[PDB]
Amino acid sequence: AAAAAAAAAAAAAAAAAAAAAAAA
Amino acid sequence: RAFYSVGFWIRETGQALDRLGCRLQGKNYFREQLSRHRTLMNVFDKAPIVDKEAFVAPSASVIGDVHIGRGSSIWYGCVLRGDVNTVSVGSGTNIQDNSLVHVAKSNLSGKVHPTIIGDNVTIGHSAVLHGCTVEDETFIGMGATLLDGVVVEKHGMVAAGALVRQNTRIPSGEVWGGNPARFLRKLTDEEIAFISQSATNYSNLAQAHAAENAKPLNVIEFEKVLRK
Amino acid sequence: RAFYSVGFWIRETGQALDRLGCRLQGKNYFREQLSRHRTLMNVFDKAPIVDKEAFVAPSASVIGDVHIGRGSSIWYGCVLRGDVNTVSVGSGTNIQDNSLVHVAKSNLSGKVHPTIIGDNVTIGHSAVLHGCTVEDETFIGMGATLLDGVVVEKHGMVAAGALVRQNTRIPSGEVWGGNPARFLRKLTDEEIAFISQSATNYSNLAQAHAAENAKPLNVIEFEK
Amino acid sequence: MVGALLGLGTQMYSNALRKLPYMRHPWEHVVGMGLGAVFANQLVKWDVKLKEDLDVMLAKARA
Amino acid sequence: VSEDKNRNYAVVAGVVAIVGSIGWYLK
Amino acid sequence: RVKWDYRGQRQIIPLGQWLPKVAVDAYVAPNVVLAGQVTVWDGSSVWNGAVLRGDLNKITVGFCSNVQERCVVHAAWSSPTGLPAATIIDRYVTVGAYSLLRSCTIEPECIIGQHSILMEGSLVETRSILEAGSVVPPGRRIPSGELWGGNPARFIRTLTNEETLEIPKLAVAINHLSGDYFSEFLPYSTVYLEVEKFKKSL
Amino acid sequence: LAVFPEIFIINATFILLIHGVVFSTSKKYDYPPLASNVGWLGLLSVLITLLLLAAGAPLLTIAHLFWNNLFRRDNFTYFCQIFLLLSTAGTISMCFDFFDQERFDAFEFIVLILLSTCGMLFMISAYDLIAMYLAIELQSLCFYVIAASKRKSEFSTEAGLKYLILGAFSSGILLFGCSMIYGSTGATHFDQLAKILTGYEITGARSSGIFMGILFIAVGFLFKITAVPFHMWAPDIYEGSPTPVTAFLSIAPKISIFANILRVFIYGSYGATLQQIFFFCSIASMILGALAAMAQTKVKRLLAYSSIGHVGYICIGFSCGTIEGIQSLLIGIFIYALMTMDAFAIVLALRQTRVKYIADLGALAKTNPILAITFSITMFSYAGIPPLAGFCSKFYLFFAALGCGAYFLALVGVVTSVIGCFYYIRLVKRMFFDTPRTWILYEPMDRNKSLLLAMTSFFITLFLLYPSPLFSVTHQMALSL
Amino acid sequence: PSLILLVAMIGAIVLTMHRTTKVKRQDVFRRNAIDFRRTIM
Ligand SMILES: [Zn+2]
Repeated sequence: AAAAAAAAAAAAAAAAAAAAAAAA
Repeated sequence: RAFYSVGFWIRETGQALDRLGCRLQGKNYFREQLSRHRTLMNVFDKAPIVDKEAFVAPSASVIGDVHIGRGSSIWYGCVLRGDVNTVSVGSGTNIQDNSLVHVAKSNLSGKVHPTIIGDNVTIGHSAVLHGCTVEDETFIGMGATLLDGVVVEKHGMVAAGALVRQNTRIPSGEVWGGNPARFLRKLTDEEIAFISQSATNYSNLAQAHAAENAKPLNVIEFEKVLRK
Repeated sequence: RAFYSVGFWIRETGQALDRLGCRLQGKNYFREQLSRHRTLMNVFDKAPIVDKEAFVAPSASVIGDVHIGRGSSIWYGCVLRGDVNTVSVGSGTNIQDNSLVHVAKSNLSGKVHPTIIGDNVTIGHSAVLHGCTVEDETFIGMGATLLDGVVVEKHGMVAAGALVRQNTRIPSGEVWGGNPARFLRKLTDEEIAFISQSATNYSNLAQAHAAENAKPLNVIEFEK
Repeated sequence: MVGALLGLGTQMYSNALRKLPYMRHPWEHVVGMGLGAVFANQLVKWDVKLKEDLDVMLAKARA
Repeated sequence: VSEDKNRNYAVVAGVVAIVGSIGWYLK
Repeated sequence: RVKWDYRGQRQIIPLGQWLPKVAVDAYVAPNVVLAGQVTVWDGSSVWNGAVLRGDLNKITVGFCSNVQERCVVHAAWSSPTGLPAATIIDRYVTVGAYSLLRSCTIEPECIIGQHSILMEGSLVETRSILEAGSVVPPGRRIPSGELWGGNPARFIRTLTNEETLEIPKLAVAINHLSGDYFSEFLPYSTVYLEVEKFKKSL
Repeated sequence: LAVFPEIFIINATFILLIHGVVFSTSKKYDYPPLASNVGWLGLLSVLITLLLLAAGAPLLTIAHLFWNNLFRRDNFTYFCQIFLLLSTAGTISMCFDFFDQERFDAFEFIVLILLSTCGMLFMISAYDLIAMYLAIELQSLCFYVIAASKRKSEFSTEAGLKYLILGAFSSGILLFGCSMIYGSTGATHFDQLAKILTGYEITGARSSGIFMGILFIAVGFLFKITAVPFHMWAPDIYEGSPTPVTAFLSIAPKISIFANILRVFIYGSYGATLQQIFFFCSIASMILGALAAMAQTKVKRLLAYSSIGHVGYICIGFSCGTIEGIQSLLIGIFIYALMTMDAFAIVLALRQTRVKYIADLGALAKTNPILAITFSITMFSYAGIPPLAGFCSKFYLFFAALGCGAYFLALVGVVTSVIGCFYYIRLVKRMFFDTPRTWILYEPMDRNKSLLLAMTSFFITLFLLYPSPLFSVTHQMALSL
Repeated sequence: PSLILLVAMIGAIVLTMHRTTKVKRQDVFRRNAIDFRRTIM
């Protein structure tokens, strides 16, 4: 089956908050 | 090292020259497959204002004064010597292969009469329009020979191989024919329907002969036709 | 000819040392489908001979034994294909367009004879002259056709669409303008003036047209 | 040698199926075939030497 | 002023293979 | 659009999967214009100036079937009236000088003489000689062995079987001439050398 | 050492197998069609093997350990092993065109052909029943896969299943014979077997266990070479598969089996039973083939039956005990192989034609006239017409047979050659004289296929001028056993 | 028998891959320039 396999590679974990950390 | 192997290009020339040292048994091979052929415009003193969408076939030596309309074709091998008298071609007039749309100087009495061919005029293969005016939406016959001053009226087809004498301007719808200038019949309305159909289909067919003006890269990229 | 064949082999032998010998260096230039009809005077053991003041059109091939004299012209698309016997075209003739002058080879069914075209002969378009000993100051019409062994005598103004028959020695000055060859009328003298003046007309119009050049700007465009 | 003559014939009539006309640059490879004939004859002297030995080796083994 | 990378290696190899063929007879 | 292309005119013009394949031993004179679907076959001979175009249907000249100098061979769109009108100039047919053809299906061993215009569905039967200027209307099946002619394609004569035996000899004589010409051209051309010398002048 | 020529082809197969899989499974290369790249590289792998085997021919017998317990390489094996690689390479040369036309992404298909050659190289030199059976199994197993290559078309796969069962049965029958032969001998080596079986003569000296094994081993071999007693579905295998795969099984497995047959039976077994069974098979194969050539119509099937008829002529050489007769069999195998490659190549020349009858193949006189003469030469070679090389081989087979005293067997071969010649003149008449069937126009092939015809057709005709080398080569091989 | 097990692996692969991997899962494959794209149906 040519279905897209779930490739378990990705970018490393980096907690991505929003830009409103200090001064909105 | 590679690209300095141009010595094999120079070595080839020695042998590409050994044809001279071998054309002695009789005078042989005066042809050299040269490059110059002042053909596709060959402007004598007047230039064709042929459109950017009027496909002329690179064989068609459209000499001198000519004008072709948007969508009309000038097919393979058809000389159009508008050198002594003006020529013109309406939008959609598919002057088919081997044509001779070269006009006149005179024939026994004046008769300059610049050939003017209207729109959607499906002209046939090997046609010879020596010095006649042709009206819109008519269908000249493959092999016809339209002589001096023969105003071929609208929607009047000339037969295949139908030579038309001088001044014998056919009526509208009157299908002409025969080695002498004699009429044949008034065929039908489906005749004019098919005339217009063939005219527009030949127009878009010439628009399909854009491969005739392809570039070296595009020719060799079409040579992918093997894979498909 | 034997040594002509050997020459074809050395030229082929050499042409291979360029085709992939030095072209393989990234060059597909030899792979382009350029035309070869520009061999206007195609050759054999017999060759086509043409003098200076004889315009040959580049859209027109002149194959076989040809002897184009002075003033003669071979306009755009014509084919003087005369391999078998010499196309001994005389002086000042005027083919004028997509005509054809053949001694084209058959199985000797009628013993194809040379086509000795005369002088000041203003042959018209599409004429398909075929084994034609057409004499001088003769007119042949547009879209015309001829047949073997014909002798169009002096001032014989064959008309348009005509089809002259085999071996018919048309009389001097007789107008034959039909599919079954048929005399129609003794030609008038104004037609004589026209046919003897259209000769020099094209003689000048052929010394014109001045191909003899190159159009590099168009070459640079078609390059891209 | 005769083998070179053989490798001219074999190169011709080859591609005749492809109707390719006459001969081309790779066609003149009769020097390579000429070598084949020289080796074939040389192999036979060695083969004949061995062939005599095969009869004599058979007799030596037979005893 | 050269062809694709790797084509050069094959062209060099052919000369070294052809040199070997003359060499095999020579040595 | 610019004029005077250095390429001259490519004599084999494909379009949309349609390559007018030329079989080998077929001298395709350099002036001709093959286009679309034109399958010339073994021993054929397309002579000077003879255009061969391409429509929805496919031109096809047969074994030894020459198309002589300046002969247009086109085909109508479909013409499904009686039969699919794809021109099939079958074996040994000698389409003579400056003739014209369209969607007619010529039969083996014909001789389509000079300036002989044709039209659709004109199945010129086997072993049939046509006189000069043989013009034909659509559908006139010239029967076997019968000499014809005339502007409306009027029958003339039936032929003795000696002329019918001679027709193949004429076809193979044309083929001999075609081979004599094919020996005048080489697989590739030398025009590119002149074009490069032109470009190095630029 | 001493296994290096075989080691190289096995290494070359592994290196090509790794190259094909890594490359074919490449997004970067866009999953390219390796076959034809594995080819050429596959053809030179056989050629490098051919050189290594030839180079070490004196060095082949390096140590007792390899000959006594594994495989023994001898002068007869070397000459045939050289021919086996050349036969394999020649078949690959015609097959390359088929790979180009087909959407062949089967890089493994070439590795199977090289693996088959390695099995066949081991088969020629195998000197133990275990080694011969294992080598036969590998060569057949590679062949079973090539038969089923076109999976989308069931015609190849069903033909493969009949070939597979016939192959499994033939290997299995031979294996049972080895078990029975082992039970009496107590050893599996041909050399140890020969000492126990020398002059056994089941009538002169009692040997119930050995004969029980010999019966099975002999029967299994016949199925492999498509002998008529066990022809079974083997002719069906030839027509059902496409012509190029059919050609590969047509010559290389058969040559390997025939060479293996002479070594396993003449040296190991000495009873008055082995020669007679081949004598009956030879008469039957030629009779079946002669009847079949007239009976069969499809060109591909006719070739298989003509090949089966030729196989009977080859069998006569083993049937007559004389070493000159064994030599004659070798002359026949070489000529049959050259013609069989040439015959398949002429059919492969009409690649454009889809499956078609002989009448359709006719009309080649006007178009491709030289090919038409070439087709006539191929049919004449099996026919036995005297100028061609095949007749000279057959005459040596017949002259040996008359010296061997096989007048009845020799006569049927001449009669079968006579039965074949009539169909061949009829086929030659079909090509030019009559039954043109539509004046069909053929297509070109690759130069290698034309050369396969050129190097063979000239040689077939040239055999008369210089026939000495082949005769000399053949006898040397027979004497070596 | 090592080579026979290897041939069995290669055989079970080439036979019963069943067009379920790079044998045919490469792509459907398409080329634009040759493609008519409505010029020819
Ligand atoms: Zn004019």
